[PDB]
Amino acid sequence: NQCVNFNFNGLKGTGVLTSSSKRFQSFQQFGRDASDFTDSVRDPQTLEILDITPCSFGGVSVITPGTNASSEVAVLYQDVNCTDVPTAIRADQLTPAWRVYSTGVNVFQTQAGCLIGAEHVNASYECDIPIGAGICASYHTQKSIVAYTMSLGAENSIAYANNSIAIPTNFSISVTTEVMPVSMAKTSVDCT
Amino acid sequence: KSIVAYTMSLGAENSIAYANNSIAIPTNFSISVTTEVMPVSMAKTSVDCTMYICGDSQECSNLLLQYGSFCTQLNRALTGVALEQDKNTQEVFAQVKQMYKTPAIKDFGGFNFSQILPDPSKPTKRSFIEDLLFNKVTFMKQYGECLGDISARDLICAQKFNGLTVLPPLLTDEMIAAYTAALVSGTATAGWTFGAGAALQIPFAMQMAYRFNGIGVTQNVLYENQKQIANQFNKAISQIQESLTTTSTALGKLQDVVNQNAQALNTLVKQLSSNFGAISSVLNDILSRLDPPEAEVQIDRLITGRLQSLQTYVTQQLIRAAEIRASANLAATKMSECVLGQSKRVDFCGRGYHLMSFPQAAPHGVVFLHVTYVPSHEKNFTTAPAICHEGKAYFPREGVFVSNGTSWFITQRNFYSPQIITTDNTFVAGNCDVVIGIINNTVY
Amino acid sequence: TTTSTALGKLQDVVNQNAQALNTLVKQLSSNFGAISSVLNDILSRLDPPEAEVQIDRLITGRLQSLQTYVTQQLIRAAEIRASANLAATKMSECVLGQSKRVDFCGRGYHLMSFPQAAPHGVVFLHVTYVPSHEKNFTTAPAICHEGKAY
Amino acid sequence: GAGAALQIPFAMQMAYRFNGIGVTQNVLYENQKQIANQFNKAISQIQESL
Amino acid sequence: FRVSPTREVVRFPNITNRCPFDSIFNASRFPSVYAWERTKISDCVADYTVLYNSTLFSTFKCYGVSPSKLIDLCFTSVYADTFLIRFSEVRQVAPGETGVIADYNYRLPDDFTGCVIAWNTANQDVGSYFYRSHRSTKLKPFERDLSSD
Ligand SMILES: *[C@@H]1O[C@H](CO)[C@@H](O[C@@H]2O[C@H](CO)[C@@H](O)[C@H](O)[C@H]2NC(C)=O)[C@H](O)[C@H]1NC(C)=O
Ligand SMILES: *[C@@H]1O[C@H](CO)[C@@H](O[C@@H]2O[C@H](CO)[C@@H](O)[C@H](O)[C@H]2NC(C)=O)[C@H](O)[C@H]1NC(C)=O
Ligand SMILES: *[C@@H]1O[C@H](CO)[C@@H](O[C@@H]2O[C@H](CO)[C@@H](O)[C@H](O)[C@H]2NC(C)=O)[C@H](O)[C@H]1NC(C)=O
Ligand SMILES: *[C@@H]1O[C@H](CO)[C@@H](O[C@@H]2O[C@H](CO)[C@@H](O)[C@H](O)[C@H]2NC(C)=O)[C@H](O)[C@H]1NC(C)=O
Ligand SMILES: *[C@@H]1O[C@H](CO)[C@@H](O[C@@H]2O[C@H](CO)[C@@H](O)[C@H](O)[C@H]2NC(C)=O)[C@H](O)[C@H]1NC(C)=O
Ligand SMILES: *[C@@H]1O[C@H](CO)[C@@H](O[C@@H]2O[C@H](CO)[C@@H](O)[C@H](O)[C@H]2NC(C)=O)[C@H](O)[C@H]1NC(C)=O
Ligand SMILES: *[C@@H]1O[C@H](CO)[C@@H](O[C@@H]2O[C@H](CO)[C@@H](O)[C@H](O)[C@H]2NC(C)=O)[C@H](O)[C@H]1NC(C)=O
Ligand SMILES: *[C@@H]1O[C@H](CO)[C@@H](O)[C@H](O)[C@H]1NC(C)=O
Ligand SMILES: *[C@@H]1O[C@H](CO)[C@@H](O)[C@H](O)[C@H]1NC(C)=O
Ligand SMILES: *[C@@H]1O[C@H](CO)[C@@H](O)[C@H](O)[C@H]1NC(C)=O
Ligand SMILES: *[C@@H]1O[C@H](CO)[C@@H](O)[C@H](O)[C@H]1NC(C)=O
Ligand SMILES: *[C@@H]1O[C@H](CO)[C@@H](O)[C@H](O)[C@H]1NC(C)=O
Ligand SMILES: *[C@@H]1O[C@H](CO)[C@@H](O)[C@H](O)[C@H]1NC(C)=O
Ligand SMILES: *[C@@H]1O[C@H](CO)[C@@H](O)[C@H](O)[C@H]1NC(C)=O
Repeated sequence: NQCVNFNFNGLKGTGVLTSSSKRFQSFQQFGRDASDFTDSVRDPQTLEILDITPCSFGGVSVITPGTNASSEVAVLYQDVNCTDVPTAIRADQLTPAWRVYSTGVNVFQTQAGCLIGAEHVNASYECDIPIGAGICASYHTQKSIVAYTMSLGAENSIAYANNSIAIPTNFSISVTTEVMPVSMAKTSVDCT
Repeated sequence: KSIVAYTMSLGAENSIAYANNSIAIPTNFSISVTTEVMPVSMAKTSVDCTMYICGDSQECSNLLLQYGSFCTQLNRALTGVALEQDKNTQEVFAQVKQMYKTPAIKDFGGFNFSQILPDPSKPTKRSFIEDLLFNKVTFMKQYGECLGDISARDLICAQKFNGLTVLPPLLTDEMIAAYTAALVSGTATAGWTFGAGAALQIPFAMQMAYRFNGIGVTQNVLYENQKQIANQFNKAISQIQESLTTTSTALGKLQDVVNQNAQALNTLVKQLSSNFGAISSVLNDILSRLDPPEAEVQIDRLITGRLQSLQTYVTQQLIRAAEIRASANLAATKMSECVLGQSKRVDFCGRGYHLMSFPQAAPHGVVFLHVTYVPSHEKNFTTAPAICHEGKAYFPREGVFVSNGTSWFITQRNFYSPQIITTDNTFVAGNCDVVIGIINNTVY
Repeated sequence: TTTSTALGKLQDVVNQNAQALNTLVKQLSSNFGAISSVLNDILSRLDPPEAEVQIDRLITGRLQSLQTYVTQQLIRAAEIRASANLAATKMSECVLGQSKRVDFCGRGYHLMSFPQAAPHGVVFLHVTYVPSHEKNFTTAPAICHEGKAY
Repeated sequence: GAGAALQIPFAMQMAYRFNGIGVTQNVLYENQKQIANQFNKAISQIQESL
Repeated sequence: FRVSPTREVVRFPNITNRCPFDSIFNASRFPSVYAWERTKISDCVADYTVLYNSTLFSTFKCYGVSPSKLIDLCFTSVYADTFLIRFSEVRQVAPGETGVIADYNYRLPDDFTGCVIAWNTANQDVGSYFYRSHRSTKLKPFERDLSSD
């Protein structure tokens, strides 16, 4: 359960766990993977097979409102469940500053992963910082990170009848802009 | 059976009977509904450099520090692609910002809209056609499931044990279904007015009369044949949801996009089994048998070449994203022009004379249902360019002069309906002698 | 004058034209598997038969950086050309005439457009007709007077 | 292009095409000979330009 | 950037008896180069430190593996070849060489993995020894002629 460099006649530094009922022909120690990798090493004097897993697995993301506004952040751990974060990122071997982003009260579970550092808000707003799966975050009011759910638009209803029509009685003239790029810079390169 | 070779056939052979006083005018029509599948977005991928190259190796990680501009460059190149996929969906589906409520009654003057609108009884919030479309196209695996299953080594776990991952889209399928339902309800209860301002209601028979008037057919034809037109539309909405149950090749483009999103990450995983001129493709074998001054030389040969594989993957992803963006732009133009209005461009919204269109949500794409007008039964007639009565030529205002053999009438071009030639139907321009092919008749 | 974000696309084009030449300059300080990234340090301490195999390791890799820059430049020009084609079509159809295409020249019913010059781009001013104040009415599809429908 | 082919004597078709651009169809029937000569001349002097 | 290993785990088999080095390096006599002998080595614990205060090697060159890494390695198919040549012919015992030894008496394969050890043994071998001077063709790697007249 720790990041360890192992030496079963070969050097590699990973996390070692207990393997399941793996098939071994009583002749091999590691075997071979599809990407020419050696996985699930065998203890050389016993028959017990172990597990080789990278102890830095998956990607993490950091949500910030800008350094000139604040210095607090939120961490999104993709494709893991909440209350499995400290096992996934090996929180016992990290600094105490890193340990406060592995648990607590501001824990929210989305379809993009567990998000820690923002308390959930039941209101709906427009998207400020997109996170994924319909979840956006912002910096709202003393301020904090809100991590709400996005709103598609205003709700309306049309009164339909089989003898009814709406006809405008006035109008207005509107002028709007549209910006389109045309050309870019002309660069030249001398090889020598 | 055997393998045969032959010359391909271009098409059916046909010939048109041309005469200088002859015209063909249809006497009947039909309503046809056709599909069109356009891709919108692809999968968003992210790559970790050190995890792919020399994950869990401090020696190569220290050696992978002269480089790093390349890795941040390719990371920002891949990040630019992933931001465009959400913009494509936003530009295609989020055209209007008024979530119109689904009407309680799905019948509008005999036209049945039940199959393209959500029903409150079913638990899912999408139409029957969308439910059929979502099953024609075939990841989010977690740690613990990957470790718990090594007896079956799937490709997704091998990708995630390197630095390759797939990010979820911003908009879920429920939001896309809500957007399509709002668009369908708006185009069913207000027609075309909500695309250029506030929605104005119309009883959908007068709207269909206006749409018939838009293609050159007078509006009394629809009011005379409303029951037959509604029956044809209901029959054409049917026998296309049963074509999505038996036939399993209509969604080929989205399946091709999905299959090309895969098997490029798989080749990136399998490209790690290459020496690139080194003694081994495994870093542990090099590090366990060579001293560091000699091991650095062999590690650099793997680094230069794993970087090459990553660069090749990024370049191909950019090239694919360009054509995905082009398809998304075409889909957005089609949604703005075929759904929010009536188009006069030939073969832009289906084949025939365009009446209206409906969008349906598909995985990584959109499906349009184009409703068109097709003339069916033509007949031979004798025509004349002009009629002169008292030394003055008369020309039709809208339509052509036809003769059934004895008398002369004036009818519209796209539907046979003869009327009496009066002075309201014609206008006077000149004399008899300046028109080639003029005939003698009387104007009431 | 107050809003400073309406021209973000041209500024993005300018910022992407930059910072790609800057990364090409900063990539010169890379060893590419050699003893040094400076050619003078290699040439001042090694004999030519040895130093050739170290100069080659820099040449292969500086060529790689140049090839990568050329490829990204071609890919960016591919979409700049499409944007320019759309701008030319909009100039031909929204300025020199009146278009019936929905939402091609602004939102609403198009009246006319005016072009304005911008750095590395063009700005269109679309004039449109917007109906504002609707009212309820009772309608009928047709009226018949003496047994004949109107 | 939108169904089965329907024949037309190509003078009424040209009159319809003239009506499509905002010119009344009697102009075509008044100047048919001049228009046909102009079209034949324009079909000429473009093959010799090739 | 947040996690790093801190301690090392090593697991090795149960072999415990030392490997016979004085039986090979300090044998009573050595064969001629044209009649070289091969000996198998198995179930050993190979530590080269025990020869430090008794031997002196003029040549120690290893191929496919680096020295000072043999302490932490486990081998499977260990074989030993012993013969006796002149002092100037040691340079011919290498992959891809030429000479009277490299093609007519003893030839190494191109993909050779192992080490070559030599040391001078004057005042120990006094007898007459033989070698192949010429042949109709060249020997294949790890092959022996073993014939006369
Ligand atoms: C349509 O709206 C315009 C304003 O947009 C109305 O014009 C105003 O008319 C009032 C008197 O009714 C004047 O006091 C205002 O000065 C006018 N405003 C402007 C900007 O000219 C116009 O009357 C409305 N039309 C109808 C038919 O209601
Ligand atoms: C209109 O009349 C033309 C002839 O004036 C018809 O064309 C003929 O069709 C028959 C079908 O059996 C062929 O055998 C002839 O060879 C055709 N004649 C020519 C000159 O091509 C045409 O079918 C008629 N159209 C309709 C709709 O009845
Ligand atoms: C166009 O053709 C259709 C199909 O043949 C005609 O509809 C038929 O009308 C008859 C009476 O004339 C009914 O008995 C049939 O049941 C109808 N068929 C169907 C499938 O509904 C239609 O009348 C024709 N239209 C015109 C204007 O002539
Ligand atoms: C629109 O079509 C649907 C689908 O055919 C009709 O719904 C069916 O109606 C029949 C007759 O009442 C029922 O037996 C089926 O169970 C219904 N199916 C579903 C899926 O709801 C619907 O009635 C039609 N709408 C009309 C005629 O207004
Ligand atoms: C036309 O009439 C409809 C139906 O009465 C109006 O819609 C109503 O609007 C009021 C506004 O306070 C709502 O409280 C009702 O619930 C609506 N009724 C329905 C059935 O939706 C509509 O506002 C009228 N339009 C105009 C322009 O006056
Ligand atoms: C080289 O070192 C070895 C290891 O210490 C010596 O071998 C030991 O010698 C002592 C006497 O000095 C004996 O009592 C031990 O039994 C020997 N041990 C073993 C394991 O053999 C050896 O004598 C040294 N050789 C020289 C020439 O000094
Ligand atoms: C192995 O033995 C064969 C004979 O069994 C040798 O072949 C002889 O090669 C010489 C080369 O000059 C020829 O003169 C002989 O005629 C060959 N003999 C036969 C019977 O063909 C062969 O050279 C030997 N050595 C190797 C390395 O293959
Ligand atoms: C994560 O939690 C869900 C329920 O929310 C469960 O179905 C799933 O198996 C869990 N995944 C694990 C433990 O890897
Ligand atoms: C917020 O929504 C959740 C989920 O429906 C609900 O349990 C909770 O009571 C809500 N809180 C407030 C303050 O409305
Ligand atoms: C043509 O139509 C008129 C008016 O209905 C009719 O009297 C006449 O018999 C028709 N002629 C033929 C040949 O059908
Ligand atoms: C049509 O062609 C016939 C010969 O086929 C000719 O007699 C007649 O004058 C022509 N009519 C017109 C209007 O060109
Ligand atoms: C039409 O009527 C005029 C005037 O009576 C006559 O000169 C001419 O010949 C007639 N044309 C035909 C085709 O009958
Ligand atoms: C031999 O292997 C066994 C395996 O159970 C182990 O317990 C024991 O310690 C080993 N003996 C030695 C001397 O290493
Ligand atoms: C090795 O052999 C020599 C003679 O070559 C002999 O004197 C000596 O005792 C042997 N043993 C050792 C341990 O040196």
